[PDB]
Amino acid sequence: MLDAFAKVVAQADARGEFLTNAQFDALSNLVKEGNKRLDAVNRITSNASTIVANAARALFAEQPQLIQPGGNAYTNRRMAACLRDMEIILRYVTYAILAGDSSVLDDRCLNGLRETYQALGTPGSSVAVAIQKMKDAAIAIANDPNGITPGDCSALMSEIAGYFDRAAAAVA
Amino acid sequence: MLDAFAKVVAQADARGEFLTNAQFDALSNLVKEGNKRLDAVNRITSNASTIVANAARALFAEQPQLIQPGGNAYTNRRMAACLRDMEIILRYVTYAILAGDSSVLDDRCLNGLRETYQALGTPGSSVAVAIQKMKDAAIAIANDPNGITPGDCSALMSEIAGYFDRAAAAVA
Amino acid sequence: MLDAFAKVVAQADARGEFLTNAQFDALSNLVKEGNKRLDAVNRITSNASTIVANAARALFAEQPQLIQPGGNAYTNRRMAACLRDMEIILRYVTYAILAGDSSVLDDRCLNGLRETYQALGTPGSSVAVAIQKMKDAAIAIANDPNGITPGDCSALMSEIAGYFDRAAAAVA
Amino acid sequence: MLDAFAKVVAQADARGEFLTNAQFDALSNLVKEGNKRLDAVNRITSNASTIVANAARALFAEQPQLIQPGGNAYTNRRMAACLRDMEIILRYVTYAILAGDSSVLDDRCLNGLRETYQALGTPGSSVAVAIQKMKDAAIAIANDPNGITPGDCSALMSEIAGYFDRAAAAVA
Amino acid sequence: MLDAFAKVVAQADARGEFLTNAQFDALSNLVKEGNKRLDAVNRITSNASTIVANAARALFAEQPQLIQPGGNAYTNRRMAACLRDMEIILRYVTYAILAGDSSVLDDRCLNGLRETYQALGTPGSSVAVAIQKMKDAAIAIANDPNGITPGDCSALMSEIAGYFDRAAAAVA
Amino acid sequence: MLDAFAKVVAQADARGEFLTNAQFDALSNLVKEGNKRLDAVNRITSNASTIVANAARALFAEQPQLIQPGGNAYTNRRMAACLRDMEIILRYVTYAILAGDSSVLDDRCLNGLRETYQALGTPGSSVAVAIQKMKDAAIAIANDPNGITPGDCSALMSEIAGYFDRAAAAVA
Amino acid sequence: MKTPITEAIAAADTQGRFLSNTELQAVDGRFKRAVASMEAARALTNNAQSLIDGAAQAVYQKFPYTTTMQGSQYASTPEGKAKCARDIGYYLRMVTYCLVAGGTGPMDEYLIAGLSEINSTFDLSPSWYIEALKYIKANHGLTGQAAVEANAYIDYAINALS
Amino acid sequence: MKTPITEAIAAADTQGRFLSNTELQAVDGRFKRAVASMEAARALTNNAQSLIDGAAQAVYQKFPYTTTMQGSQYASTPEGKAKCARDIGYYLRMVTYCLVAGGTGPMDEYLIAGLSEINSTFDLSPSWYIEALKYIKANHGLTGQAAVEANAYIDYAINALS
Amino acid sequence: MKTPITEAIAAADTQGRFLSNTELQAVDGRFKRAVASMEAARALTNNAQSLIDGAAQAVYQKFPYTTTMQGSQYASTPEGKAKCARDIGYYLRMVTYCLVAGGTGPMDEYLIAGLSEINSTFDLSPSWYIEALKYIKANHGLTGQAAVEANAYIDYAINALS
Amino acid sequence: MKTPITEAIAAADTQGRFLSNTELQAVDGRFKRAVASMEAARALTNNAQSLIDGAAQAVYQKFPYTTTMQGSQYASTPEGKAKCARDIGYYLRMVTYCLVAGGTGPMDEYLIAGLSEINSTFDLSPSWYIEALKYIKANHGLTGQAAVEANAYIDYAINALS
Amino acid sequence: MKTPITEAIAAADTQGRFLSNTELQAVDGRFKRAVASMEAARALTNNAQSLIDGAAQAVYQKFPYTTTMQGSQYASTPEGKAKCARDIGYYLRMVTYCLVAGGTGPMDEYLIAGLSEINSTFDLSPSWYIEALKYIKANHGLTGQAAVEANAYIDYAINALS
Amino acid sequence: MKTPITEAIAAADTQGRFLSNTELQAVDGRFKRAVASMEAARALTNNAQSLIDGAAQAVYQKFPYTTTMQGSQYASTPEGKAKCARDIGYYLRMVTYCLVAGGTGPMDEYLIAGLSEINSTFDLSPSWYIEALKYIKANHGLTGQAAVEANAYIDYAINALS
Ligand SMILES: CCC1=C(C)/C(=C/C2=NC(=C\c3[nH]c(/C=C4\NC(=O)[C@H](C)[C@H]4CC)c(C)c3CCC(=O)O)/C(CCC(=O)O)=C2C)NC1=O
Repeated sequence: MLDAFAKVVAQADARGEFLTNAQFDALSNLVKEGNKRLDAVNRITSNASTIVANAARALFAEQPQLIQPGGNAYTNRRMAACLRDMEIILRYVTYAILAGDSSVLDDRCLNGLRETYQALGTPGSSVAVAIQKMKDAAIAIANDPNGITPGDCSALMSEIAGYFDRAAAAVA
Repeated sequence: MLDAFAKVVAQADARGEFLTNAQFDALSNLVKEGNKRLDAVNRITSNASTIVANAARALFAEQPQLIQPGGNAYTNRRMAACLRDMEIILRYVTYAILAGDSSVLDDRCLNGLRETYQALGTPGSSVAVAIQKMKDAAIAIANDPNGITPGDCSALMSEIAGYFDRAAAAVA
Repeated sequence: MLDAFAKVVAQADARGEFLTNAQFDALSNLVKEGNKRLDAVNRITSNASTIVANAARALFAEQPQLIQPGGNAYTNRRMAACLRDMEIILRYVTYAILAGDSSVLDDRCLNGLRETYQALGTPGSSVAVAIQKMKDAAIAIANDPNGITPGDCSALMSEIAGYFDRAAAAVA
Repeated sequence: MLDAFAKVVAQADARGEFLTNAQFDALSNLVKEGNKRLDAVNRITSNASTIVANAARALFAEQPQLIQPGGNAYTNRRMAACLRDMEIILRYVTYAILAGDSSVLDDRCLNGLRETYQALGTPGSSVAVAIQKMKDAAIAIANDPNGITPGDCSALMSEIAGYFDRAAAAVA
Repeated sequence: MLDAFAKVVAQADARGEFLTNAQFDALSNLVKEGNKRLDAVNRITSNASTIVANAARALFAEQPQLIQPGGNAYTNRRMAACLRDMEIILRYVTYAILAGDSSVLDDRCLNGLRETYQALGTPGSSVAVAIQKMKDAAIAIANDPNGITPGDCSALMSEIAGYFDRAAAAVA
Repeated sequence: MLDAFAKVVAQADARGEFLTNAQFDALSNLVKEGNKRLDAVNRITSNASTIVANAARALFAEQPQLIQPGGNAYTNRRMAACLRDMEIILRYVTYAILAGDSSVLDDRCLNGLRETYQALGTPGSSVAVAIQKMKDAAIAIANDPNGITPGDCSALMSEIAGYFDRAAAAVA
Repeated sequence: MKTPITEAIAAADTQGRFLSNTELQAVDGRFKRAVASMEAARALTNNAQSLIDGAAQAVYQKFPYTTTMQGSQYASTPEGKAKCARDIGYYLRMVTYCLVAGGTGPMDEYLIAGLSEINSTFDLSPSWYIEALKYIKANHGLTGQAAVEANAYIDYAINALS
Repeated sequence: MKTPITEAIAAADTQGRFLSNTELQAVDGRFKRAVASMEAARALTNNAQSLIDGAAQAVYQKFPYTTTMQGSQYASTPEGKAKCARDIGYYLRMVTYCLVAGGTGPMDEYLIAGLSEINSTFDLSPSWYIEALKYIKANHGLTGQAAVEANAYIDYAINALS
Repeated sequence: MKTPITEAIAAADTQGRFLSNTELQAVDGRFKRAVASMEAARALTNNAQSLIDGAAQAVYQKFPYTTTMQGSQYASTPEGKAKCARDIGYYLRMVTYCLVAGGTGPMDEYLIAGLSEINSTFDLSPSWYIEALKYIKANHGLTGQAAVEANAYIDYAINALS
Repeated sequence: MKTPITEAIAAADTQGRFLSNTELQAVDGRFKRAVASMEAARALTNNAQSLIDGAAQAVYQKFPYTTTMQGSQYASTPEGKAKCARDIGYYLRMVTYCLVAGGTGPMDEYLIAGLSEINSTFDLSPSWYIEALKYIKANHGLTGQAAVEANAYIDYAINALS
Repeated sequence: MKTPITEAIAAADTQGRFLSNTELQAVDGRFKRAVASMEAARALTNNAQSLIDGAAQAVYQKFPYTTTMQGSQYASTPEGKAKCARDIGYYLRMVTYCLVAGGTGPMDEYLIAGLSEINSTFDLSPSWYIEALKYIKANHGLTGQAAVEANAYIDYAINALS
Repeated sequence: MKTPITEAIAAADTQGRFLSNTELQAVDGRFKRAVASMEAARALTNNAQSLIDGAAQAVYQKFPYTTTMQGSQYASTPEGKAKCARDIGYYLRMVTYCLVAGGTGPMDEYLIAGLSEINSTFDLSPSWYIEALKYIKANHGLTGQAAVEANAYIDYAINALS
């Protein structure tokens, strides 16, 4: 996998180039913004069980078909699998947030997932709805102004939304 | 795999339903008929080596091309493989008879077998002829009126023919 | 794998036939010519490191794109892989020379190699150019008249060229 | 492993002998007594979680040292291991009851267990006390006169006590 | 493993020495005697099934206890194991003959064999008697003057006896 | 493994105790001294190849027997093994320095090493001499006053000597 | 799915062997026991509603807080009451299925696998379900071997939750 | 040793599980079938000598060369006759053991494992033993389910030799 | 035990490598964060008794049945009250240990491994402990990065119980 | 197929190595021995019919029952006689192939693999074929190293059947 | 690519776990050290040409034969001089990349993997490159922690070549 | 140790087989080639000192810096000269051993395994040894197949260093 710094290096290396002042500046800015990124990861991780549970409870309230006998989340084995997938997706999104790059999410989680669900008969559209609900909950938790030194994390929130949106698109 | 009882349950569960009186009655009838089913399995298994050998000898007498140099049953390694396949097929048919359901035969034996033979260049049509000969021999042995309490096993024989026919169709 | 003797047997066996006098004569001639074949293998193997190195140095002098940053032989890991492949190809060609048959080369080396390179983005055309250069060097070494009992190895050289040409065609 | 029938055969075979009328009679008596043995196994298995939990709670009430910080059942990992061992021991005792022979208990459970505990520093004496408590609970459950066709299971209870006593001696 | 040539080298290397004229002469003599050694190996190997069978039949005629019920060669699994061991021992002796050194026999066959038999309760003394009988049969076959260019193989026969004697001592 | 902080916790936990003010103070002091510890690790690691090479060259100059034919470091395979062991030992010592605890060194490196060398016939005394030479070189490098903010690292040097002494005692 | 017949087949198939008398005896044992097992299954099915209703109330009586405490995991709303009745009915349907199939396989596949995960994630107490099951056992009205059959599967569920 | 009881235990033990009703049904099937199986075992035992004697002669009649041909693998000497009678008695003792144990385990362990190797090494024809077994089946005098039991184990041996 | 220093070593050791700057940076991060972490650890330790006492009462207020219901798993006897206070003190001691060690390792080894098994076997509700932990988080009195440290380990325990 | 040349290559290829002199010596040994081996192969081929015919009769003389006994596995019909002559010719063709290839590979692949299974399934006696082979060895008419070559492969087949 | 952030993620991912504070501390350590590391990276980049030029000459002074000896592996032609300057620039670019990424990953992937093979195959002496690197270390002009950063990666390369 | 005889045995032993003619041919090839190989071995041994002395000087002439440059890895001191002469003699002794054993095994075990590691650690240039070996090949004075043997093992060493 790549983080944000590794990604710039990799691009440089393929050109055979040293970095430019602009590229150094960009990386230095990433470092300058690092405490915010650490806070987002900590907050989301610290709330992971509720983010998942609450999104699952909401999905099944809105999409009762999934928990009727014959539905894809019926039986405890299928419900446990569904809950696990929600935890997995959220785990890999948080890795992407720490890294400042989507590569770990794409490579270790999203690649092949659409095909996995199609072979199983799991409805990827409904997965996308569970991801969106975790996204909204995660962002509200990461961006809560209470109990933190005040500042603007809007760019980071947009980046975090991106990662969730990418997961949703990969399964939908 | 499923047996006949498991199959009814699985269907019930997908509907979220308790069984009906008709379904209970059907299963009770299966149990009532169980000694016949045990006799068929015992008889066929007890004769397995002759059923295979005799069907193989008859196939190769009718289809000498298979045992001419260059033929698919020429060399002892290919002949042993062919004999083994006949034993395998008969073994899985007898499992299906005990279970009262074709699932074990389909899943553990017949699925992919056509493709296996095509990749090898084994003539699946000739396999189907060996299966038919085992079918006829097996039925004659299971349904022999000598040495058993008299009764009508015609429905069971029709079911047993079915399983052999299914194997033949899967390779032909 | 097959050698030259095994190949004649295999063909015989598929027909169910004993060998003919002509086939015996052909094999006896192969044996008669064996010292030349051993000399070719010894010479080429004894020079393997220079044949590879010199062909690699020449390829990269002619095809500098391969060693520019971003090129497929840039970085030491990719250069080591490229050098290794050249050694592999030459190793399997020498096996084919000893055997008097291409089967080991085809089966253990060339099969799937085109697809391997396509998946990687390695330019099989450039591989073919490295093979041709090893071919010409190998033939010059095997066929050097100095330091060996004089005789005509022209048929063997044509056979050796064949094997290299087959490798080149498989990757190009 | 051996059951009670296999044990008689094994002994016979080492002598090269057919069974005697007395040995046949003994085995026939075992079969005659089989419903009692099945009831004991069912009862004990059906109560397994309470037999274990209640014996564990009683051990730790009597031997508080085991659950003080530094004690061998302190920390959840060690407590889970201790509970697991109690379940294991009871599982293997119930196998012995079904088999009518201690071999499965000796071979798959008790052999080496003393040495295992010594290497760990687990107090085998305290294990023996947990086994005795399960023994007394198991016997009371298996031998409960309520809810079963009345008869004398005293010989079976003596046999069941034996197996528990053997487990206790192996660890003490 | 070592052969006779490797053994001289290994000794040389530990001293840091080139070979002496005497050592070169010794190895050259070994090579000079090589056809005899090849004949012994061929003869013994070509007769391996009869050497084993005949020695086994003779052992059990002399030592009937081994094949009485309860005896260590009673049951087909134990008889097959005993026959296999005789084949193994003879196989490793023939390797030693080809190599002109006992190392392969010692390392891959005889080391630990006494302990193996003791743990099993196999009577190593009786094994030694089966080895001696194979030794005498093997020597008679290897040293048969009929059907071979006449010469003196007495030193080789003494060496071959040695290897069998070493196997016998390792198990007795 | 344990570091210095984990070791205090483990001790606390076995007593069931919260830490004391003195224990908190001790750990806080360790943290306060951390830059020195990081410098020692960096310096030694950065010089690892020369520390090993120079100690090996000195050992073999003083103990020529080890590199005479027949000696335990004669042949390139044994020399490579000896050099590797010196690198291993130094690697595990540096882990111990980072951790502030010998457990990783004891558990992953020193345990069983005496027995390993005895089985091989490697002279553990000579190993101890190579360790001592690396110790003296490592300390001189870690404690070099040039090119670093001045301060007293004497306690750390005594701790580092300890780890090397422990390795030496384990093999001698 | 684990039944005496699929266990028999699986054994023979692991070993690459035809069924032997060893397995056929096992299936005969199943067929004879099916008499008692089907009697239990039919009885539990016929009386399912009253057993489910009574069992839910047994839980609420044992655990009164489950009727009043605020939260979606409790039966303090009409939805929570419906979830609970649903779940008890699931346990009882599974018991009937085990009786029909002659083994634990239906319960194992449809209910026990993932059970611990679900109870944890959704904050459901195993003790709630143990109480429901103990009521069913006490009140199913069966006797003889039909009772022994039913109770074996009810106790299997209880053990799974303990 | 493969018996219905050891197969039941082994299944439970592979899965790390207590025995369930699935296994107990299997053992009950064994216990009920033991009635027929013990009847067969006692009968074969009581009539062992005549069955062994008759079976050996059936072999010699089918295969006359075995009484005249020179070699230690044939019954053309008193020792060979004794080896053959011994071996037939071994097959019949094993059948009795399978009947007592309720499965193939005794035959599998004491006779079938290595069978092919022994027959090859010592030049014994499987067809000799198949004939002996076919005589026993024809002449054991059993009826009903006792016959079915005996024949299942005799046919198992025949299949092992085919 | 999982700490930043043992994770760094383990990484280097898996790879058969000397520590590199990649690992040394990680340990420096630990050493700098230890300032906040030790402040939290000392505070929680100094106020341990009041936090434990208050947390137990928070549980009893949230879950009143735990003070009245009959059974040894409940705090309805002096022994049960003592077990509960003990257990809450265990959770808080573990949080202090994680703070001292700079990672989850102490909690993971001494408390989380086997947690689910213990709660099930002894009929202890995870929700009881979640409530205790939520009280500690609300009332520890820390601010700034010391609070962030404490809360990270308290929330880790809560997640382990969810 | 196992020949000295394919064994040499396989060794080098397992080790990821170029051929070395160690392997080239092995192939030279093959090439020199091929003189004797081809002489044997041509002789056996030229005299194949008489050897096959004589060998079949050797079997029938040793084992007279094979000419009279009823069953499709015996040579008591024209078809059985033809199967037997065919099979003997197969053994002799394989010996010729081993001689040409310089090793056992052709026999191993085309005849020995599955041999035991075929003989068992079709009730063919290994001793029949051993007799045929012993006749070929006795009567091939070869001398010197050509005889040694032929006999090595004939004895290899005999060992495979023993 | 090995960086403190990818090592942190990899650890969490191997264990199937969310990131914990143990990993977040590690990344913070990276972020704080990046101040010194970026200062080094920019300096080395800005002065790259003079360092490369000076380093090449240091090699030629230490090893004069490399300027005169015949062969394409030596810097005795304009092409060889250009290859050498290129290679030194590669080493220095990699050092800058390691500084930017906070670990050895770029050097490991793009330069060290296969290094030994390349040096052997093309007859390049590791000592040449060690000399170049020692010149860079001596003459980069850095002080304080920026120097410590640069030197750690330069010494890592030197160790890789030793 | 890899020799034609140990390779033959190893093949047979991997396959659990007796030696066959396939292997015996291989050993015969060894025995016939030993004539040429022993002639080479004796010649190289008899002329070892002059070859070693001449080879060392060939290295010093090709690489003059090795006689003057400061460092213990160079032949610029009496000790370094002695180490170098020693090492060349090691290479030549190994060639003699390979000739005696009929394969590469002695060189592989005593010299090639770990070679790359030693050359790197002690800063020894492979090109030094390649030059020595090329001198030996040029000046050993052998002809015919004895030369072919010697050169095969000398070129094997050269390839190992390339
Ligand atoms: C160890 C395994 C096992 C076996 C093998 C078994 C067989 C078995 N078959 C039986 C009957 C029977 N078997 C048959 C079967 C047939 N009748 C015919 O005329 C047909 C052609 C045929 C076709 C399959 C019938 C009709 C009965 C009596 C009715 C019944 O019991 O279902 C009976 C009852 C007793 C008897 O009448 O002999 C048993 C015990 N039970 C077992 O536990």
